[PDB]
Amino acid sequence: FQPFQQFGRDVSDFTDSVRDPKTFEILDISPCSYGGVSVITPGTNTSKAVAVLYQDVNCTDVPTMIHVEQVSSDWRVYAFNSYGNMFQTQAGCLVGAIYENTTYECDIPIGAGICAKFGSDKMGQESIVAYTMSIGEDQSIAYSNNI
Amino acid sequence: IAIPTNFSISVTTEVLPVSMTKTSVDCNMYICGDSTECSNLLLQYGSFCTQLNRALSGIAVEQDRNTRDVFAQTKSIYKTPNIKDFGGFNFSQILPDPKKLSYRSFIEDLLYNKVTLSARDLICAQKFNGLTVLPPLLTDDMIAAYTAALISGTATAGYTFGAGAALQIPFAMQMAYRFNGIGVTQNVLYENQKQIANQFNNAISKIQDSLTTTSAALGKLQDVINQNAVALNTLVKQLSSNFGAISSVLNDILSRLDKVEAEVQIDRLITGRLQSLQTYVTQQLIRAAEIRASANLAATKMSECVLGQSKRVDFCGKGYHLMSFPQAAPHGVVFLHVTYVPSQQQNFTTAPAICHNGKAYFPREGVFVMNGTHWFITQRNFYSPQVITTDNTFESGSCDVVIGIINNTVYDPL
Amino acid sequence: PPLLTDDMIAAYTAALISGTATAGYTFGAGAALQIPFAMQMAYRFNGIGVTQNVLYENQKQIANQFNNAISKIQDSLTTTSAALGKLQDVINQNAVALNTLVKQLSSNFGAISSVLNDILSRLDKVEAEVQIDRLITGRLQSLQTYVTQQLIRAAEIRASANLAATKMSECVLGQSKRVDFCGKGYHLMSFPQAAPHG
Amino acid sequence: IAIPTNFSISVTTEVLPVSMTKTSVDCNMYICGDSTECSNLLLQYGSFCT
Ligand SMILES: *[C@@H]1O[C@H](CO)[C@@H](O)[C@H](O)[C@H]1NC(C)=O
Ligand SMILES: *[C@@H]1O[C@H](CO)[C@@H](O)[C@H](O)[C@H]1NC(C)=O
Ligand SMILES: *[C@@H]1O[C@H](CO)[C@@H](O)[C@H](O)[C@H]1NC(C)=O
Ligand SMILES: *[C@@H]1O[C@H](CO)[C@@H](O)[C@H](O)[C@H]1NC(C)=O
Ligand SMILES: *[C@@H]1O[C@H](CO)[C@@H](O)[C@H](O)[C@H]1NC(C)=O
Ligand SMILES: *[C@@H]1O[C@H](CO)[C@@H](O)[C@H](O)[C@H]1NC(C)=O
Ligand SMILES: *[C@@H]1O[C@H](CO)[C@@H](O)[C@H](O)[C@H]1NC(C)=O
Ligand SMILES: *[C@@H]1O[C@H](CO)[C@@H](O)[C@H](O)[C@H]1NC(C)=O
Ligand SMILES: *[C@@H]1O[C@H](CO)[C@@H](O)[C@H](O)[C@H]1NC(C)=O
Ligand SMILES: *[C@@H]1O[C@H](CO)[C@@H](O)[C@H](O)[C@H]1NC(C)=O
Repeated sequence: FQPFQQFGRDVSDFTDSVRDPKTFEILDISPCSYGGVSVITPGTNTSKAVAVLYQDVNCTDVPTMIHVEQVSSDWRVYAFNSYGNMFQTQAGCLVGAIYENTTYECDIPIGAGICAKFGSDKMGQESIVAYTMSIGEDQSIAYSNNI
Repeated sequence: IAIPTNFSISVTTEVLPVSMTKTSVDCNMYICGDSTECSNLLLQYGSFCTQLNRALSGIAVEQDRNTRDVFAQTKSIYKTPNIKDFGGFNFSQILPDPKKLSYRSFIEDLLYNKVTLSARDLICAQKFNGLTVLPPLLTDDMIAAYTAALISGTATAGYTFGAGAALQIPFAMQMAYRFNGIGVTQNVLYENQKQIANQFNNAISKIQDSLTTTSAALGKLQDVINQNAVALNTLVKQLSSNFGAISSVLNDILSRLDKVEAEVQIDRLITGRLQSLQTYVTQQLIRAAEIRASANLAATKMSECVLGQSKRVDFCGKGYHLMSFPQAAPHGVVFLHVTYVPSQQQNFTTAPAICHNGKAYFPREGVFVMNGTHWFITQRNFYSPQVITTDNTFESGSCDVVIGIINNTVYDPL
Repeated sequence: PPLLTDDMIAAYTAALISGTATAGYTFGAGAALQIPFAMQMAYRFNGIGVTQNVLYENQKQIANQFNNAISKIQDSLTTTSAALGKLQDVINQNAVALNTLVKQLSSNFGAISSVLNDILSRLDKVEAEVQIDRLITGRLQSLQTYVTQQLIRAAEIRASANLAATKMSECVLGQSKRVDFCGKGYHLMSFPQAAPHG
Repeated sequence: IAIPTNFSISVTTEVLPVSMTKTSVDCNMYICGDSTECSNLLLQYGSFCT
């Protein structure tokens, strides 16, 4: 800052920094809930089970950007890797859904070639799974000069 | 009359946008900066923001629908053959390489970095005010796989795999069928196959020089990227407007005035920011309509020129259309149209009909052309003179009244 | 003013007409190739499906019927004044939209007057603000509505111009086999004529 | 079956618009005019006119 600067503004004209009046140090201000959060569900008539997708953050520091120390009690199970359900995607990560290797037809689009659906053939009958969508199947037609 | 005696093979390249970027907005972060006494005032305005969210969600769904409609045409991907012995035609430049570092062909690699998708950065200012960008559903690897399955499958199975099952056919016989579909016989192919292959191989290679050194050939596809960035940058700068209030910051108003005098100046900021959001949604809808029209044109071009041979004049290329090759591009598609154009010409004297011994004779699929000594018959698109027989002509009527008829004999094989 | 004056558009149409007749349709796909007009018409008749026999035996009848079918357009255009309404409403809409925008300046928008001079000469600087902001917002809204309607009309005209461009590309310098794309019966040839804004 | 024995040649006229008139506007003389007291006030509304 300048020697007489007291607060710093942004291009959209809001304070993102301030100088503490007692101890002359600089502090940053950011919104305490910024960034998108998406909830993936089947129908409410179907059994209630949701998955939470964080948009553009890594998922080794979800509790940093969600402030788990003051969030509600039922939100802590969607911000930790106690169960094997937190896996990282290209469009963020999914909490509450298990990954599958077999490709299917897309049901609930998520992004970056990853979809979701209710139920599985693995036992799991109420948990929702996440998979990579399929674009068809291999055919491998053969070429010859006189056929 | 003028009839060509030679021809050349050219490759034409055009681009057209297919989809644009998907965006999302949050009113409770844009209109108010985490002010619990601004959310209550915003709540008494109705369901404008649900309308904006539904409009933006519809645009985002339509953007994925466009790229699903354009590229997904076969629903059965074909494995790329390791050999490229297609009768002398080199398909290595438009097909993905074996043991490839990047999962796409060389031409779409060369045009991927030709366009650019991209500390007081504007991205953090957009993120702090609820402006986010959603990734597309189909990644570029699947689009490259779709284009590769179209290419390997157009070359090794003809155009018939787009209407029914795939039929195996040699490449040269397909070339003869397409040449016959132009109007010229399947004679200039088999007698000049090496010339056709050698001219096609460097007509393909000239696209590398036409795309690498020369710029501004993908400006239509760069403007789509630029417009979203300009519209998002001009929206975050409207937050620094008074709109008739004492300040552009809600914290300056709320800390300096009591609660009763606060609404009369908060309302002006709320109305101005709502008007800015209305405007942004309006040009987003209009641009989405234009992109939808362009994507429909790209889809019908994909259907009619890659999966078949089109007889419509100047729909895919300049001259007589033979085939097309699709190439993946960021937010668009690139078409490589192979056409047939005649090059040289030579003057000739022609006649409408020939009266042999009182009966007129008219040609079929050709014209009457003499070379200086006697008369022949030849096709219009290539100078291939043939002797006039009774099979090349048909008797019809009398020769007493035909404008410009001449006297000549007709060969009888008996 | 437009960049292309009407003389240059007329020159473009004349260069299309002289070149469609003396060189066939092949001038647009490659170089121009010379061909007599009777042989070109016989080739087009063969492209319809009828053999190239009914032309050479009836050429005078074809010419005589073409020459007065063309001349009937003189009576079809000179008397009737409803064929170019699609070309006249485009002219009318811009004039109506420009005239209705200049008449919005005579509205109060909740202020004491529609004139800035009446407000500024009767009120001090502190309370002229709240009554000039209403006029500013009303005039800004009046401009924004006009811009949005102009954008929508521009999209419509762009679609119509794309249709005109593909019709010119497929029917003037080519013969189209699509049903009812150019005419009613079996298409033989087309001739473009320049028009104001169309 | 029915087969024609004669034919006629017709000329069809169809019209369609290509372009409209180009227009331009100036905010500073539409919203205010020559009043400099409200030019500064229009300056506080942002970049709508751009
Ligand atoms: C203000 O007073 C506090 C209390 O002792 C002290 O810690 C701080 O250093 C002071 N700041 C000054 C003198 O700038
Ligand atoms: C849930 O779905 C079942 C099966 O269609 C239906 O019978 C039931 O009525 C639904 N529940 C409600 C509350 O409508
Ligand atoms: C997320 O993790 C990846 C790999 O661990 C790293 O490359 C990237 O920089 C990380 N992003 C952030 C925002 O920390
Ligand atoms: C699924 O794929 C992953 C990654 O390729 C692999 O580690 C795993 O063994 C596979 N099978 C199962 C059942 O997860
Ligand atoms: C036709 O043009 C090609 C390319 O210039 C040339 O190689 C060939 O010899 C030409 N044909 C004749 C008959 O001259
Ligand atoms: C095809 O083009 C590549 C490009 O370098 C070349 O190496 C190759 O020899 C050409 N021919 C074949 C049959 O691959
Ligand atoms: C054909 O004749 C025209 C004039 O009648 C002439 O301009 C043209 O050059 C001639 N073509 C050739 C190939 O000599
Ligand atoms: C015309 O063709 C005939 C038959 O091929 C040939 O004998 C004659 O020399 C040719 N004349 C010219 C001028 O090319
Ligand atoms: C063709 O021959 C007939 C008689 O054999 C003659 O009357 C007629 O004039 C000739 N036509 C031409 C064009 O020389
Ligand atoms: C066909 O119609 C034209 C125009 O009415 C007429 O002149 C001609 O005689 C008709 N043909 C026959 C065979 O009647």
